[PDB]
Amino acid sequence: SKARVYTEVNVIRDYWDYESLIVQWGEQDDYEVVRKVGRGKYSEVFEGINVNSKEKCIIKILKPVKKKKIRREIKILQNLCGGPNIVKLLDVVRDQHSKTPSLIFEYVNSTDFKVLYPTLTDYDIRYYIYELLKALDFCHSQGIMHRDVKPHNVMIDHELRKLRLIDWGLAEFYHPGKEYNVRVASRYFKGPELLVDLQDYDYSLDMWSLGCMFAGMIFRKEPFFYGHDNQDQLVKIAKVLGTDELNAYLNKYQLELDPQLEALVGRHSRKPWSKFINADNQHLVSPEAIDFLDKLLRYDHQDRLTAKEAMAHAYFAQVRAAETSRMRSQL
Ligand SMILES: Cc1ccc(-c2csc3ncnc(SCCC(=O)O)c23)cc1
Ligand SMILES: [Cl-]
Repeated sequence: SKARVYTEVNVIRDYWDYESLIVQWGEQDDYEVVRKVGRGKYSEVFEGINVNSKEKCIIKILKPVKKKKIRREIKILQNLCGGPNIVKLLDVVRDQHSKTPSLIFEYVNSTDFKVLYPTLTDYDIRYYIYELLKALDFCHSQGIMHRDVKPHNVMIDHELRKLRLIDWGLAEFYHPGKEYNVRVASRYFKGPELLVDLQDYDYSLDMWSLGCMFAGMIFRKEPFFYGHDNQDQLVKIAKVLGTDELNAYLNKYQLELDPQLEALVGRHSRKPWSKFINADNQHLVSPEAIDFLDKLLRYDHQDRLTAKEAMAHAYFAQVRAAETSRMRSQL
């Protein structure tokens, strides 16, 4: 198993050697903590202030534990800095005596997806998914897998029509043929590759997670695939994509389910995507939307659209045409 795109990025390049990175710490006294805004598995997140500049920022304090993960996240953020719709890392700092490091980010005045997504229109979804594809195409082109794509990690300032892809703490450089930990991403957004222990996965894992978000958006069904645990997650996928396509995916990739998991999966016909249409989401669903979704949510990661191919899909024609018209008028 090898990717259809970008296999040669970390093989024709200190670029991906994050373990040997030496961090250029800034002055911790430059940023002050004002309010806790959330928690992560290894971190706490605060709103802060740049005392010199007086501008708002986000302060992520990472438990001094897990130093190689800290440097992986810093390395990846620095390599992506300036890329389209990637959260900006402003600084890296730490106490001096306590050692504990803090990642300083731009502040996005976001609306939490749980309240925002039910208010999204057809146009909004095409717009914001296109903005997110810009970030994934970019990071994939730099040879980086995000591996935690989900609405929680997509900050949308809806008033500014502004989107940022955040939390690169699980991101990793792609090396063709390398085997990767399959304990990444969040349950509802895990791709089949992870749920059946296919370890030589690639950027297309992010495109499965995107397809999960997109299906949740257009069908107003979050999460779309609602497993009660990691085994039930594959069951819930199988109840949609069908077991025929699964057992052919498994066949193609030399994989065999734990007899106990195989039993849980059972046998299921592929359901048509039209089954998820109802009166309350019909305005978000079009033939193009369904076709795009169908091209993302496929067992075979090799058969999914790449981020670049996705941006070329008909569903985004009006978004591309709007950018083209604006650029023409502004010139
Ligand atoms: C658990 C949590 C809490 C707060 C926020 C957040 C709200 S607005 C906002 N604007 C920019 N960044 C963040 S998080 C720092 C970036 C990262 O972890 O990659 C946030 C994001 C996640
Ligand atoms: Cl602090």
